[PDB]
Amino acid sequence: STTFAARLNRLFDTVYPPGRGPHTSAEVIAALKAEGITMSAPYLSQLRSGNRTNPSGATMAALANFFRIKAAYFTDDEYYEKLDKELQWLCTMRDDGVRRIAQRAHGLPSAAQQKVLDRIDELRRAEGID
Amino acid sequence: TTFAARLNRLFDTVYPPGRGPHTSAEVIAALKAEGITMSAPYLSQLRSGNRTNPSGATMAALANFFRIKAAYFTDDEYYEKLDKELQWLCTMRDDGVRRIAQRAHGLPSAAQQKVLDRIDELR
Repeated sequence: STTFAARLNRLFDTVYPPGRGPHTSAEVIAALKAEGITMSAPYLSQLRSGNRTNPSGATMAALANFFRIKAAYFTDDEYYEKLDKELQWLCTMRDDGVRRIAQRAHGLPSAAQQKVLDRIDELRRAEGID
Repeated sequence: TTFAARLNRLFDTVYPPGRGPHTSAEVIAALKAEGITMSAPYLSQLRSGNRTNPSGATMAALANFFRIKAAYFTDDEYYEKLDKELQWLCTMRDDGVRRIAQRAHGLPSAAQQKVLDRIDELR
């Protein structure tokens, strides 16, 4: 469904360590280099801009590997789908508002926390999200 | 407040999505692949408190696998700085935290305020 630049850009935008920001296409190049694999900055770019589509299975393994995710992220929608929800998960942890909310709501009973959820939903109706 | 405790914290807290904590064999293989060589027996002692006081060269190898700074094992401030980050990842497996969290996500800040406002209401 989604393009290969889409899936790749989703990993750059989403997977990266704590206490820091998104990896740069060049820690990548360097990270491959430190394991023999030789990949060109200009190539990695055209890949991520959608000018270079249809890479070989080896290049896709290579990147899927820097990110530590199965290459089947790139070729089966089904697992592209299983993983993307988890991907999406990442972004929400590490979102301030969210951290504050679950912070302040932990230690509320099950009735008053559910009551908290009924209110988020109110607010998602109010803003046109739902 | 040990290198064992701090190393294991990482294993437990820092792993890829839709997956589990890494395994010593992994980190091993992952070092190999970069032309770095470290003994598995060694690594295992290092998590068990059979050896302390690992060489920088080694706190290098590990901190460059976890993709964090080798300052983690050394500086008590960047430790607490960085450790706050892991404990978020934690608090966020906390069940029923995920149910709330994954919704509050789309909401504008003025809207997320209207929530924090309601949680205080519940207290």
